[PDB]
Amino acid sequence: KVTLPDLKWDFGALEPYISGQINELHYTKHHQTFVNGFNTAVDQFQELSDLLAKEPSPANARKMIAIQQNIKFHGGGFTNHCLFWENLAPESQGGGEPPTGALAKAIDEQFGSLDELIKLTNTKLAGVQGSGWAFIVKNLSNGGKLDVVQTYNQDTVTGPLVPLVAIDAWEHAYYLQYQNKKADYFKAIWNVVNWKEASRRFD
Amino acid sequence: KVTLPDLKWDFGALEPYISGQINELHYTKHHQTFVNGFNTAVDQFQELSDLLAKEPSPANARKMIAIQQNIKFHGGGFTNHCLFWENLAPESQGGGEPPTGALAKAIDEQFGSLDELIKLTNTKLAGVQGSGWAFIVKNLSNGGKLDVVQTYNQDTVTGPLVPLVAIDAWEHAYYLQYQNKKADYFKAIWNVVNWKEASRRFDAGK
Amino acid sequence: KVTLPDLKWDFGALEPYISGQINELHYTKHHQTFVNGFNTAVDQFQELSDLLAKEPSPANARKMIAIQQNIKFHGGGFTNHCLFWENLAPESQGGGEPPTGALAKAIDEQFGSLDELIKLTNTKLAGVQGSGWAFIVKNLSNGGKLDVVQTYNQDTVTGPLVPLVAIDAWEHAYYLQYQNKKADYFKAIWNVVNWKEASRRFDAG
Amino acid sequence: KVTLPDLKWDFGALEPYISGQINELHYTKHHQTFVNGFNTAVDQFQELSDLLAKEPSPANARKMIAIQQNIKFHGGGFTNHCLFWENLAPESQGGGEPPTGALAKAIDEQFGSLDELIKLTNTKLAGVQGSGWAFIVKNLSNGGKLDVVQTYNQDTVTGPLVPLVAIDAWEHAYYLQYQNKKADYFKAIWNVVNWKEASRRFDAGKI
Ligand SMILES: [Mn+2]
Ligand SMILES: [Mn+2]
Ligand SMILES: [Mn+2]
Ligand SMILES: [Mn+2]
Repeated sequence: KVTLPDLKWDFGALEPYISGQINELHYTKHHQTFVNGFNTAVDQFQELSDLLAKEPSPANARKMIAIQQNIKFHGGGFTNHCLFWENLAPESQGGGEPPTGALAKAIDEQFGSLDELIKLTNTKLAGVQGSGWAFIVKNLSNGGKLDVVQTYNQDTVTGPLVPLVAIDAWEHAYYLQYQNKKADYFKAIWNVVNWKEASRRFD
Repeated sequence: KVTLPDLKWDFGALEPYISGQINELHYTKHHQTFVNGFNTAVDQFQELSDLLAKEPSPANARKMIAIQQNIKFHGGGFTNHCLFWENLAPESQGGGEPPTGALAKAIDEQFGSLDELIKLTNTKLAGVQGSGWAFIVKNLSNGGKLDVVQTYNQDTVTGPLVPLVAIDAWEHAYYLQYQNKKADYFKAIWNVVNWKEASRRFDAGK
Repeated sequence: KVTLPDLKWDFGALEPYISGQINELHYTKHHQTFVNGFNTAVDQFQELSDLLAKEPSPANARKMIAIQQNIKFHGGGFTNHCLFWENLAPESQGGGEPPTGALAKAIDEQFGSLDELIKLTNTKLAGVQGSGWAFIVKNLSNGGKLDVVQTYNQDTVTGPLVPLVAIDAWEHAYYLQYQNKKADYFKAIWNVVNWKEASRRFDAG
Repeated sequence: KVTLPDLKWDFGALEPYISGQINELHYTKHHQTFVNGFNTAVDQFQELSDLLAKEPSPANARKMIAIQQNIKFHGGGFTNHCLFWENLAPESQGGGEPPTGALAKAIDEQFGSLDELIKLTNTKLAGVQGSGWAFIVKNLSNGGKLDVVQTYNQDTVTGPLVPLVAIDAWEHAYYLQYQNKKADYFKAIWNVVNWKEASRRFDAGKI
């Protein structure tokens, strides 16, 4: 049974970049809905699993196939929002302060500067043509190299792709404050990105 | 724990339309690989389910998201092939004979002939731009109306769409015999399609 | 060069079901963005097509492939929003009024009633796990039968699937008013659905 | 108008790793079908582009949307197979020989050896659940780093992802010889992979 994570900060602590009103809806409604949905999907799985254990028919297997989609969507929503709240911080807690050490060295070697990496990430975020996410990741299969990937809907990065920074590009992440001006939101969010958490995930 | 279904015919019973060589590989290698993969994926999800119970973190949830792709692909392969073997028959068991009853009535009402429906399905099969399936389905949500749908890979039709005829368009279903001439296989398979089974599925709504 | 269509009503004409603030953004910002994007994508096709004619290399073919996504997305945005505005109307213009004729008869035959069809469509809209659309369509390949289909992003219905009603399930279509309660928006929109335009599409299809 | 490229080797030159029967069908039937399809899709799109120029309706835009799927699939099939033939060579033409220069340096930096890069690529290939490809790529957006990506069907790597080695995982690429034993084919193909072409692509930063 999963639960909404505690937040490290108050709803309004990321203003003016992300409003408190968005945070409260995003956290208490959207995220909570993925929590509930994920729990329901795993219960339904459990039941189907027992059922198939005693009656391993094609019909029952098809029934499981049906639930897989909800496990993926709600699991993805749950995990992605947990990641998101953890890589956000108010400036008083280090939000927007550039990373140090190994991550900073890697960013410098690959992208030239933090500014370049961020510019690339915002171009990726703008390029999500639908609902989705952008992730700065460490690829453990190619020598631990940084990349920026896009996912759609609540798809997430798994296995050898370690998420370092997750940025939400669903319209509900910004619409009440920015409406259609999503570029302004993509630009503004970096002032409250927690690069300390990014460095921790990198380690 | 699922297993390969019993076949209603021997591997060579669909000759010359589908070779015995193909049927033997298709059943004993491909379908068996789906059976194994589905069993493994389901077991792994049980394991991760307990792990998530003990420690309901985003990391463990992430792992479950990883396993669902395998449950979907292998589950889909298992179930789709089961449907497939059940809607094929040799001519001695009614393969290639036209459907009966309400299904035939539906086909006449919607397509005007069985030939129109088969032509539509073959066009759908040719249109699968990859590995996939075509299904003739009964749509339970729109008053039980017949339609033809494509899926890719091992995706299947679920919910309100009841598969009546599954046709496999993965290359392994025909390559040894027809090679690149997939149109010839799509054309030839209708001689061994079991419309008796299709009628049954139509009438049952499952 | 495609352009925004003229709306048959002012932005605030669908209240209280759809805010005028929403319609104004949805039309002037979002849809316009699809118009501009589609024009850009078609011109880029022209350019790459000449490029490919002069040098039909794998590299240039690879560029062609690259533009296809924008063609699909912006083309879809343009088309879908045109359909959308055309099947909405204020109640004063017959919004929410039930369909007549052949469409009405087919609906009764297939779904039992207009209410059952609307419920099915709302279930499909709720089922869009992401941004997307639902369409009520006439299927020309199976004898002209009605169906409800979902699409994601700006994917649309083509070929034998004639769109009769399109409903937008992207958050920008409802968020400023309904926020997370998308089900309330899905339920409310039918009060301004133009079923006469649906009937005309059905007969012409 | 695209055309079937010239091969740099005879159909039976990659035996016993890939049969002559396979290469002949793969080239003269499958790839040719992509050539024909891509030319036809491009023609049809030009036609609809003209019609749209005179009649900019949502209906015509819907027809355009329908065509672009064919442009994607056939364009992909065409490009992916051109890549494929160019990164294959018989052993006497240097197939199976390790890459040199900048590519070799990058490979040893990120993977330690060609060994592990090939192992990674084989796991990716086995992981294609349907028809598709694996590509060893140079990512131009992250400082030029190597990676291995999967695509399904005739999807291809575009933009910052530059294909260095393309391996075909469609069943027609191996079934006549290996049937269901796809891992045997993925293992065997490396004996006739042309790393000199891969190095040329890495150095050039494009195909
Ligand atoms: Mn969100
Ligand atoms: Mn099969
Ligand atoms: Mn919209
Ligand atoms: Mn191929």
